[PDB]
Amino acid sequence: KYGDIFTMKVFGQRLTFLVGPDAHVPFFSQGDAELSQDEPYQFSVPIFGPNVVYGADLAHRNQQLKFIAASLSTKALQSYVPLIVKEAEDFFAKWDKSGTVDIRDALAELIILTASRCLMGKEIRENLFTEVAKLYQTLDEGLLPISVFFPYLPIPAHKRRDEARLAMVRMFKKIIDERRANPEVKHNDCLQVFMDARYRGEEQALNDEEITGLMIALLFAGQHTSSVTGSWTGLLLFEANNKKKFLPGVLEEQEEIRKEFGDELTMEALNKMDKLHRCVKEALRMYPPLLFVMRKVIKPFSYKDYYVPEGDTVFVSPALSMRVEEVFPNADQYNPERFVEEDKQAQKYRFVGFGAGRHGCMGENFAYLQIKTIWSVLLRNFDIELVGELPKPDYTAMVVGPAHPCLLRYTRK
Ligand code: HEM
Ligand SMILES: C[C@@H](c1nc(-c2ccc(C#N)cc2)cs1)[C@](O)(Cn1cncn1)c1cc(F)ccc1F
Repeated sequence: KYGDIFTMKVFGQRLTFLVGPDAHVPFFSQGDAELSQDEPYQFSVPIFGPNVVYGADLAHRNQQLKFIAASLSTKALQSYVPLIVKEAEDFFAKWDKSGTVDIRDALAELIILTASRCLMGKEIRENLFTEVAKLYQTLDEGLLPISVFFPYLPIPAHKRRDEARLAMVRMFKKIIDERRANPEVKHNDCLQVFMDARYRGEEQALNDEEITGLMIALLFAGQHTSSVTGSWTGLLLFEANNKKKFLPGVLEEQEEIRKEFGDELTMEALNKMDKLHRCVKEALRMYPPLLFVMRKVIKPFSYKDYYVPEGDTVFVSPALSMRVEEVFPNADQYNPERFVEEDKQAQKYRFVGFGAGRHGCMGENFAYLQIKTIWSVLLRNFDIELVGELPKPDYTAMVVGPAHPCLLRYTRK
């Protein structure tokens, strides 16, 4: 090894990792001509679709990111937040006087519910959820670690996936054709943002696949990440170790705001919950949901005295580059308040769990707001104690959340 950087050769290709905040500089800051996403992420293509995201050429690609970006902008966010909150308050109402809950599975149910209404609209969410929660998890199920190198191996799962996507397109066929018949009616969701999107040089719009694809992707990104970091934020907090040292800090801020921005719950009020923003952010720092992020190298680049040829595949791990102790004092242990003047730091790419650069996470705030809302509600309506100790990371999966007896128990407030 070096400490900072280390290539392997595995199967065919050779994987050049980076860990340094200096290291990251080439991974997070060169451009689309210099690093490619095409090859490394090509596993997703026939989960999302043809000419969707990584499916499409560079021209049609950069624009779809933009439609997503604008679908998830501060504007559109402010308008989802109402939906996000209500669902949260609606979900946690249903709970008992007192009882156990697998916080992973519960917040997974709850985020997909809200992922439905913001991404696919009222009709999908009100009429068709249980259908579209199957048609998703059938696409999901066609993601095996084989799929990441042969994403078209004729194996039975891939068929079922390809099949389930086709079906989901025809579902939005109906819903979009309905809407294109009454332009009159205004619409608050992503798919509307997409429906109204058009490319440069052409004014026919995106179609009932391309759209559906674009939305599924955001379904994917939601379920594979928010869902877990949601759970981590709380598993860590309500471990007793940390409940003592941090939970007063927390609930004080829950009251301090409560008496200013009311019993009801609005974005203004989330945006300034600066503690819980950190108390979540630290659960990304310690247990990022994506293990690592990849590019094939196009224009080659030296790093120090280490040459990184062409056809390489440069990695960065969140989980690795955020346990560096020359960058995070006390990295082994759960310190929400580290960010209070870490966030004051100048050097780029010290925190990478939401990546950085040209391709940093277009969902960052959506995630936060979804997540903060969940605990924001859960703190006010319950008292939350952990059963067992802090769950172990679960690498036996494509998704990388906490191991599956990862539960709490609630008693009403
Ligand atoms: C805690 C939750 C999440 C985490 C940790 C996370 C993390 C990341 C990271 C690390 C990247 C960079 C990946 C790369 O370099 O290729 C990224 C990109 C992205 N994320 Fe997320 N993400 C989260 C949630 C979401 C959600 C909920 C959405 C959408 C609803 C979303 C949409 C995206 C998109 C569109 C990009 C691509 C930007 C591009 O390729 O130019 N993410 N995310
Ligand atoms: C492109 C998507 C990514 N997949 C990985 C990845 C996952 C598992 C392995 C393995 N083995 C290797 C790489 C890193 S980034 C993703 O980056 C992921 N995402 C972003 N925010 C939330 N999840 C992605 C990007 C999108 F633009 C849309 C959907 C989507 F899942």
